[PDB]
Amino acid sequence: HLYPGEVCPGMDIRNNLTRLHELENCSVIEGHLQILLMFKTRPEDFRDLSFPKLIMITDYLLLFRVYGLESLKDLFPNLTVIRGSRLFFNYALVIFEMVHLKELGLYNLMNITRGSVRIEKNNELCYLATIDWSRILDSVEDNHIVLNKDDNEECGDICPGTNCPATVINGQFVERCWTHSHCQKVCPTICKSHGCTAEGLCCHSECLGNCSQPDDPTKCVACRNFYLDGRCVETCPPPYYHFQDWRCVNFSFCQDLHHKCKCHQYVIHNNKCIPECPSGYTMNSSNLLCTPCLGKVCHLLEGEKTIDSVTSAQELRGCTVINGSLIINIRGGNNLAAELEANLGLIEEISGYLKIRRSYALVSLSFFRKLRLIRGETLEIGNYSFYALDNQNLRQLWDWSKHNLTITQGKLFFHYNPKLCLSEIHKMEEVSGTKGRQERNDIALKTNGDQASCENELLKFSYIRTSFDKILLRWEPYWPPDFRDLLGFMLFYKEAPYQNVVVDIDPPLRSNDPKSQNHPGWLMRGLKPWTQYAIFVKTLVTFSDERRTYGAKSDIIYVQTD
Amino acid sequence: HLYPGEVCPGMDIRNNLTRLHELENCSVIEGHLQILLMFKTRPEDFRDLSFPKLIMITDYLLLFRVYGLESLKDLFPNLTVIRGSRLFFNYALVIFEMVHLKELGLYNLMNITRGSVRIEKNNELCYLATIDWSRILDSVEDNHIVLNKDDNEECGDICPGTNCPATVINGQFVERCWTHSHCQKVCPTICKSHGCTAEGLCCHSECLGNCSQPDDPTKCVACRNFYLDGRCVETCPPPYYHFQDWRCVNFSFCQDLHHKCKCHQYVIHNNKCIPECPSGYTMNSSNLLCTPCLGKVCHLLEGEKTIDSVTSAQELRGCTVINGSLIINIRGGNNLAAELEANLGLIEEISGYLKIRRSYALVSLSFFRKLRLIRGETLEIGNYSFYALDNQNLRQLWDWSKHNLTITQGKLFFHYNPKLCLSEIHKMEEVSGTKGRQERNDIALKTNGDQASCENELLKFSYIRTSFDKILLRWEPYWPPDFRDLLGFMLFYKEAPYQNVVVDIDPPLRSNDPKSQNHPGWLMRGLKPWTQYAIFVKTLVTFSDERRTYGAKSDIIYVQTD
Amino acid sequence: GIVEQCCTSICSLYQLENYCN
Amino acid sequence: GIVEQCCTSICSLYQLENYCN
Amino acid sequence: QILKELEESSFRKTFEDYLHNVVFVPRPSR
Amino acid sequence: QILKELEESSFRKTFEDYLHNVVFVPRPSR
Amino acid sequence: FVNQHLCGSHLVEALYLVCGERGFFYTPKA
Amino acid sequence: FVNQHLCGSHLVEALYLVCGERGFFYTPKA
Ligand SMILES: *[C@@H]1O[C@H](CO)[C@@H](O[C@@H]2O[C@H](CO)[C@@H](O[C@@H]3O[C@H](CO)[C@@H](O)[C@H](O)[C@@H]3O)[C@H](O)[C@H]2NC(C)=O)[C@H](O)[C@H]1NC(C)=O
Ligand SMILES: *[C@@H]1O[C@H](CO)[C@@H](O[C@@H]2O[C@H](CO)[C@@H](O[C@@H]3O[C@H](CO)[C@@H](O)[C@H](O)[C@@H]3O)[C@H](O)[C@H]2NC(C)=O)[C@H](O)[C@H]1NC(C)=O
Ligand SMILES: *[C@@H]1O[C@H](CO[C@@H]2O[C@@H](C)[C@@H](O)[C@@H](O)[C@@H]2O)[C@@H](O[C@@H]2O[C@H](CO)[C@@H](O)[C@H](O)[C@H]2NC(C)=O)[C@H](O)[C@H]1NC(C)=O
Ligand SMILES: *[C@@H]1O[C@H](CO[C@@H]2O[C@@H](C)[C@@H](O)[C@@H](O)[C@@H]2O)[C@@H](O[C@@H]2O[C@H](CO)[C@@H](O)[C@H](O)[C@H]2NC(C)=O)[C@H](O)[C@H]1NC(C)=O
Ligand SMILES: *[C@@H]1O[C@H](CO[C@@H]2O[C@@H](C)[C@@H](O)[C@@H](O)[C@@H]2O)[C@@H](O[C@@H]2O[C@H](CO)[C@@H](O)[C@H](O)[C@H]2NC(C)=O)[C@H](O)[C@H]1NC(C)=O
Ligand SMILES: *[C@@H]1O[C@H](CO[C@@H]2O[C@@H](C)[C@@H](O)[C@@H](O)[C@@H]2O)[C@@H](O[C@@H]2O[C@H](CO)[C@@H](O)[C@H](O)[C@H]2NC(C)=O)[C@H](O)[C@H]1NC(C)=O
Ligand SMILES: *[C@@H]1O[C@H](CO)[C@@H](O[C@@H]2O[C@H](CO)[C@@H](O)[C@H](O)[C@H]2NC(C)=O)[C@H](O)[C@H]1NC(C)=O
Ligand SMILES: *[C@@H]1O[C@H](CO)[C@@H](O[C@@H]2O[C@H](CO)[C@@H](O)[C@H](O)[C@H]2NC(C)=O)[C@H](O)[C@H]1NC(C)=O
Ligand SMILES: *[C@@H]1O[C@H](CO[C@@H]2O[C@@H](C)[C@@H](O)[C@@H](O)[C@@H]2O)[C@@H](O)[C@H](O)[C@H]1NC(C)=O
Ligand SMILES: *[C@@H]1O[C@H](CO[C@@H]2O[C@@H](C)[C@@H](O)[C@@H](O)[C@@H]2O)[C@@H](O)[C@H](O)[C@H]1NC(C)=O
Ligand SMILES: *[C@@H]1O[C@H](CO)[C@@H](O)[C@H](O)[C@H]1NC(C)=O
Ligand SMILES: *[C@@H]1O[C@H](CO)[C@@H](O)[C@H](O)[C@H]1NC(C)=O
Repeated sequence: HLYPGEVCPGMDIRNNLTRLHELENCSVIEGHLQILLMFKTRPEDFRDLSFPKLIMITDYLLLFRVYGLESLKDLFPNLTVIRGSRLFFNYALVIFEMVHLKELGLYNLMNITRGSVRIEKNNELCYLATIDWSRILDSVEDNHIVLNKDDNEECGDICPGTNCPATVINGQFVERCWTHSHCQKVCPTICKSHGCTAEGLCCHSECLGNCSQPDDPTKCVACRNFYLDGRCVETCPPPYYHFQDWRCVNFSFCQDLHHKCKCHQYVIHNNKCIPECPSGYTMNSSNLLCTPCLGKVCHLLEGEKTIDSVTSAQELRGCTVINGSLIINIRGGNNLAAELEANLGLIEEISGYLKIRRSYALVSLSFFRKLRLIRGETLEIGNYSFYALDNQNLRQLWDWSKHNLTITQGKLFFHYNPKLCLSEIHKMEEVSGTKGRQERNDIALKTNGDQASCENELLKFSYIRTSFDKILLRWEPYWPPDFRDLLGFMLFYKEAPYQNVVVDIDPPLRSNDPKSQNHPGWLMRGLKPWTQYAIFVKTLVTFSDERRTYGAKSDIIYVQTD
Repeated sequence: HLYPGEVCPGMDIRNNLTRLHELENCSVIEGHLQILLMFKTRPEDFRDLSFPKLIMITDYLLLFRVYGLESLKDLFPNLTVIRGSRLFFNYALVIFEMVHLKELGLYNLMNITRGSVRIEKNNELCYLATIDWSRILDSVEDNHIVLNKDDNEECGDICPGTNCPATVINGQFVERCWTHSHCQKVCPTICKSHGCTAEGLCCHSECLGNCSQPDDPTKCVACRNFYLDGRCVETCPPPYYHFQDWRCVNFSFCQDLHHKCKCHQYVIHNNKCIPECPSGYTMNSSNLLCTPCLGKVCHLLEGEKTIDSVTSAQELRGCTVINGSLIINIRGGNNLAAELEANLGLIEEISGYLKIRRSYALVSLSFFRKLRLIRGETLEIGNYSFYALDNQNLRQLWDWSKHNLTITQGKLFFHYNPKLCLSEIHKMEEVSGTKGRQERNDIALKTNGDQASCENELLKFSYIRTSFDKILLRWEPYWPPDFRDLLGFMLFYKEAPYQNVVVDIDPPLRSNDPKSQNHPGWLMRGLKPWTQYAIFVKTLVTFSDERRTYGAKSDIIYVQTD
Repeated sequence: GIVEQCCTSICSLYQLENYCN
Repeated sequence: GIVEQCCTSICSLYQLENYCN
Repeated sequence: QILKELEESSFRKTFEDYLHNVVFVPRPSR
Repeated sequence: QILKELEESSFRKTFEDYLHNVVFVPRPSR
Repeated sequence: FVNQHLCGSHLVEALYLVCGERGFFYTPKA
Repeated sequence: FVNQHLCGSHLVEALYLVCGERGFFYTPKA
């Protein structure tokens, strides 16, 4: 009970529905399911075709260019939970390029654990606005929906009356349904994790989404964490072992799994049947236990791997030594950084080089946690052990307080890094200790960090004069070592009722400094009474090709008028 | 007569007026005159000081930081003509940083032949708007006037009545004078070259500016071209020889000039006493004649010369072989190109490299006329035989129809060349024949030519539909080899009553091309009747790091409405 | 991969015959 | 030249003593 | 300013790439 | 757009340089 | 036979026209 | 004595304060 069917690990079906009868009886498929590329199908090829047995899928689900199909309500009436270990560009549901697919009817779907949903190029699909993803998913901001029949606003995706919850989200009540028949089920604000029953009572604390009886671990529908023999359990009691984050197996099971590659031979650690041990650990001929020892090399294919998503990431989960090179390239739009961090470089070494190209949303590099050493035994072409280009939000590389970096060979290469100011670049040169290598134009001295004044120098206001209609500031006249390079004073002002954060001024005559009576100012007229303003001033100076004198800026301050 | 004084070749006076009595008697100074750096002078040190004898100066005149002096009307009441062979950053008159200098009174100045006038940092000088430079100079657009007492508008620089010509130039009549006494003399519109006399009759056809009697070569004031013994002459009759573009000398003169370096030893060619012979020529022990022979190396100092003006240029006048390297660097603002052309590279070879850095107004390189060969035996650092950077108007390098180029070693290096499209760059690679050398980022593939769509591809309009209020164009759907790279259609339209020369359109669905019914269009509404318009369309596509498919543009066309 | 052969280069019928069985 | 010594570097009194006679 | 959409188009292109890259080689094994 | 004035300031600076470069070494001959 | 660079549904239709019958299996290991 | 980078009229005044008397001649050849 709770799963009368079988496992039937994931296999994918092509070109006709003949192999689909291999996947009839099974209750929960381990792995993934893809149905793709069936052109010669008919709508009649699905009315005699249904699978209520399938309830939960571990990893992901994909639909791609199968003709004649218009719905999914018959094929998968009872699919409920997607866990999403192996993802698909941080998705698990791929609804894509499906000609004639006009509805889904996936009402029994309740929770998708990890991943997102991408829907594209499906010019028949409607009923899409009636789908509250936030009930089913957490990060609704990673769901991409375009090129659909809804995108030319035609479909009256309604239900006859009350039933379907009309929930305000953005402007007004959004009726929530799947078909014109099937509503979207809403559990109350207390049965949220484990799900609710029909009348709305909470399920058992080990249920998930649906339960056949309220508060019963023997009468759930889907387990929250783990399954053991009619009871969803919080953990494995001995002598049982966790396997693939959903069940408890005995020693004999995962034991005899090892004996079949004679491919993922398995071992046991931390009461969990696992593929491999991390570093410092050992096999066991007795029981395949990760016993510690003295002294993990994830040797790539061709010493090189493009990394672009979680699907790229989890191949490097738990690695310690990378015998190759890495190309980080996320044409993205969404910060993967936490999920990026959670399966990345608990490492120190890279044998080859490192390359970061054209990635958009990488604001940092701190997800590299333990990284210390770059061997660089195979360089980037042009003799580089490191690279950067076109990183529209990258500001911090690391905090160099505790983070260290050791680089053997190669050079640095920075271009078009518009929020990466040169200060941390020279700091990275310093901590790297390879400052005697970089030639001219290894650093783009015109594009790096050219969207915020950064570096060191600070303006300080000497005198402040206010009125109801007058503002006069006085500040120390800064002069760079070439006093001709000063061009003028960039002043930035606005009002601010919060504190949560344009005129120009010619420089005065330097001429001396025993008594340089040259404290510059600007009179403001555009004042409102009793009104909080926000003003800060920046130094606008001449660019020079050499190590340019960085120029100053002032603090953002706050002034309230009469 | 015409020059009763002497020559007294140019020497410059410093720190007190003691050496000034060396330059009393002389009528026309050959060379240049600089007066500079006399702090401890008084205004009384000039009332007992005058030199009416000086009339014409060959090369240039410079005034720089001498105190106590307020005028020039007594020092040089009769200076009249500046010829300007050796110039000073394309100037011959340097009025600069003169404390207490409040007027000039240079009424007897009539024509400045070659060069310009720069006035700066003279916070006492006025009477400046009353000076028509176009009477005295040709290129008035090369005269830089700033930081003066006129720049804080105070001086009433007037004359009591009529006298001084009140000439409209820009808005109204500009009274023309030097002092409150001395008007600015205007000759009529027929005596313009040689000058006029007091009543306004034309002078002789060999006079210049002033003449003591109307139409008399024996009673001029200053020669137009050449001087010979009371008569300004068009040329030297035999046995006389031209010398420094102003006189005629016998064989004995320039003969005995050679005998004094035992520094510019002289020779004779083309009836002109000259410094040296050009290539293929020979000395003569008999008469120092440039006789032709079989088989000119201007060997630099340190193989290197910054070139920035005509003063830099004329050191390389007439050279044929440059045993060094050249750095072209004109922070400019004015096209020197014709004067640049007229004394430059009648050459073929450069032993070292070539470098062009940060020059502004160099639109071309065609002033390099005969240039063929770059040896490059000493490279630019980073292994380059060539360079470019920051050339805000450089578009054409050459016409490769007849112009050739041979490069031995080194590489090319292009950055920030915003009107230099890559087509001619690859053509220069082709003609150079050194295409198998340039690495990645030897060409900045993001900044070069990024201010005008250039390269090859051309849109063509198929169908045109008009009305009094409707404009519909049809044109051939271009598709780059990646059809996903097409993003949309940039359309540029405006009206044009002359013919002397903004909306966007999504791409349609490609899907095939037996019958690709995808001719794109745009309907216009903003039409005036009977009205000539000007429309052209550009292809807005995706950038790629590789050899990008260049994208197309349309012709500028002309459409008149109903 | 795919765009390395049918987009970067141009595939042949014989190259895609490997993508027949 | 001049800015090579008094602007690029900083001149000394002894360096400018060469610019005394 | 609006260049994030300009990269977002390429994001769509990369997504188009990856699925085809899945479809392409399970067949040539010879 | 208005960067020609930004170079024009440096043009003024270069002109300031050249005259000083004339003034500087006619004196050290030793 | 076209001699042209291909992506997207153009490449999909080209692949379908080449394959026809079975075309492509999914046994990398089993 | 200042320890500072110098240009312009600052450098002019510094040169004048150093030189005082004669300071600088103009005989490169004669
Ligand atoms: C769908 O069901 C899950 C089952 O609990 C709901 O909770 C989510 O559970 C996962 C797994 O326990 C949590 O992920 C974990 O995050 C921690 C860091 O906080 C990480 O260390 C673990 O390795 C694991 O990845 C997740 O945070 C948790 N989310 C919430 C909001 O509790 C999930 O909420 C259900 N979905 C919906 C829409 O209700
Ligand atoms: C000031 O006097 C001169 C004397 O003729 C006036 O004419 C200018 O004369 C010079 C020298 O003859 C001309 O320059 C020449 O240009 C040719 C190219 O056209 C070049 O091959 C020669 O080597 C020489 O450089 C100049 O063109 C000529 N200008 C005019 C307008 O005739 C001059 O006009 C007088 N200035 C004023 C303001 O009247
Ligand atoms: C789906 O299940 C039916 C039901 O039989 C069950 O599954 C079998 C694999 C076996 O374990 C039975 O003991 C179960 O009760 C399968 O139909 C049976 O197929 C077998 C051959 O495999 C045949 O000998 C039986 O007579 C069939 N019984 C019935 C009632 O039809 C079917 O094969 C299963 N499909 C798949 C793909 O596994
Ligand atoms: C150790 O576990 C094995 C396997 O467990 C079976 O498969 C799991 C996925 C789960 O469904 C368990 O409930 C299953 O028992 C046991 O081998 C099976 O034992 C059952 C006994 O009811 C028997 O019906 C099956 O035929 C057995 N499988 C095979 C392939 O013969 C085994 O009994 C367990 N041993 C102990 C001591 O618990
Ligand atoms: C400027 O000219 C006067 C006038 O004398 C003429 O120039 C002389 C150089 C000489 O060539 C005379 O024959 C000319 O008549 C110079 O005053 C004369 O100076 C000389 C000494 O050089 C002296 O013997 C005469 O007596 C002076 N005559 C008079 C009338 O003063 C003066 O020296 C010339 N200045 C310069 C710098 O050459
Ligand atoms: C050849 O020319 C020389 C030099 O000419 C003199 O200098 C010129 C710049 C110009 O001013 C001419 O008028 C000059 O004559 C002659 O040498 C001079 O001749 C004059 C004759 O009147 C005499 O007074 C000078 O003292 C001479 N110069 C010297 C230094 O003694 C020479 O006579 C000319 N020979 C012929 C044949 O014409
Ligand atoms: C990059 O640097 C390496 C290191 O010097 C250069 O590779 C050497 O090339 C020479 C001859 O080509 C060999 O004898 C060495 O064994 C090479 N060393 C290594 C470590 O490869 C290479 O030429 C340089 N490339 C560029 C473009 O500068
Ligand atoms: C530029 O290229 C030249 C040519 O190879 C390099 O100079 C050589 O350096 C080696 C050892 O340093 C010498 O043995 C050769 O004699 C040099 N040849 C010449 C022509 O100078 C130089 O190292 C290269 N520089 C860079 C920055 O790449
Ligand atoms: C990496 O950095 C760790 C922290 O550095 C410590 O704190 C900073 C402020 C410095 O004072 C540094 O010298 C200290 O050691 C170290 O614990 C660790 O040893 C470092 N590892 C390497 C290889 O340098
Ligand atoms: C330089 O170029 C001159 C003109 O080139 C001629 O015309 C063009 C259209 C080509 O057909 C070219 O091959 C012709 O020679 C030549 O007269 C001259 O020989 C060239 N000099 C060198 C060194 O190549
Ligand atoms: C279904 O597809 C497989 C493989 O493509 C093939 O062997 C079988 O003949 C097909 N069946 C039908 C009915 O087309
Ligand atoms: C004028 O200057 C020269 C050289 O600088 C010097 O010989 C002479 O004594 C000075 N005369 C006066 C009065 O300062």
